[PDB]
Amino acid sequence: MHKINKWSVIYNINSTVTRALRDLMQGILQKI
Amino acid sequence: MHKINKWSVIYNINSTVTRALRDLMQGILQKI
Amino acid sequence: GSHMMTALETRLSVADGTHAAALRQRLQAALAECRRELARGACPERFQFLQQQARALEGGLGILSQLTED
Amino acid sequence: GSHMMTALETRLSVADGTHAAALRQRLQAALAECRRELARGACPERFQFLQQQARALEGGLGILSQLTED
Amino acid sequence: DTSLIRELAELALAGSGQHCHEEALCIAEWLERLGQDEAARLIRISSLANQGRYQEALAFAHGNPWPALEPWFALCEWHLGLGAALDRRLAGLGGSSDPALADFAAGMRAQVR
Amino acid sequence: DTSLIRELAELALAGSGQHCHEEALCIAEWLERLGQDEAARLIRISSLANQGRYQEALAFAHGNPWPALEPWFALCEWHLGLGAALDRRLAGLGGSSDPALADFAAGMRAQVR
Ligand code: NI
Ligand code: NI
Ligand code: NI
Ligand code: NI
Ligand code: NI
Ligand code: NI
Repeated sequence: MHKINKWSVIYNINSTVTRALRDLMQGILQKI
Repeated sequence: MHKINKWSVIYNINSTVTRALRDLMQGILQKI
Repeated sequence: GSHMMTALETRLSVADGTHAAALRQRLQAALAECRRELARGACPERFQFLQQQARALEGGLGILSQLTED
Repeated sequence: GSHMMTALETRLSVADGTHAAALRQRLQAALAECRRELARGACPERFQFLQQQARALEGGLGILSQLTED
Repeated sequence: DTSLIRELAELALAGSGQHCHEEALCIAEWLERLGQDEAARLIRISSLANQGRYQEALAFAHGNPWPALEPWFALCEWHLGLGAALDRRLAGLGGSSDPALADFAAGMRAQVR
Repeated sequence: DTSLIRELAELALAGSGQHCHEEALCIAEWLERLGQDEAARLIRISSLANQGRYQEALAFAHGNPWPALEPWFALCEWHLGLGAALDRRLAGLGGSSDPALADFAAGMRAQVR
């Protein structure tokens, strides 16, 4: 369990939910 | 019916579906 | 849309129109170079190319104005 | 992720690493100016500021290398 | 310039949904001269579909080589009331390896069917 | 430079999900010096949550002024097995006027509850 997955916080979270999360991340970055 | 809505093609389409569509649009624009 | 159909629109929804003003200047600068080169004469192939480029730039300025108008 | 968690990664997934090479050069140029200014001396406030800036730039180069390594 | 080519393509896409059709079209034609065919095709289709010119947008579905454009053809079929064609297209997109295409298809089927 | 500030913030976010934690952190600290607090906070939280340091990421939930960061706290509560706290946070986000927040909440509740 010592090898951590990339983006482990959303490992197993489905694409619909991660897409909404990406939408929010990009909204923060685009405001810079 | 002569006054066309902005983004009329997805008028009434829900946010989950339009978000997937936006994801695909951005994927095309980011490859330029 | 109610809340930005594109990344550019989010960029432009920012308080100080720093991005919009900057983009407008770059488009205007490119359109002026384009008109200067057309004025010098250009071969026919280059001329059709430059005209399409000028119209694309004029279209960009026109869309930017509509996206940022209060 | 399997398919790009960020817009930048999509930009970088493009065949000719034109964007990656360009970004790397801009980061390296900014890091070199930063090191040159540190070398001249800077007051203490500016020094702490420049060091944080240099580390941010070195971090950016390190992330870019990992994002683009084959 | 490439940074500006991308910004003009984004302006055209944003504009295609806000009644700037002539402007979007001029940009798409120029993008095609530059070889940015997929982006030009996206803009052309969005502009036509957003004007309600569904049949003309659908002329591009024939042999369409860019899967990311498929949702636009499903939307066109939907507004034209072509229920069975819509259902076949959505069923096809359902198995896409691109999660956005698969989610668009499952979501539209769910909202529409 | 502003174009580069945005690119460094994007590099930090991409890096926070690919084990470049020290790098992401240096960028977040610098973004805070520049006043880009919301973006710095996003990077800090993503980096901590992606390292499994859920409790430290959750220290930022207290009085959190940026609703777009709320999904990260729900994810932290989820991995920490804090079921009731997770459910209250999701119920709160459900009524958000930001469709992405509302969809994230409804989707996670559906997948998790
Ligand atoms: Ni292990
Ligand atoms: Ni009417
Ligand atoms: Ni041209
Ligand atoms: Ni002209
Ligand atoms: Ni600094
Ligand atoms: Ni240094």
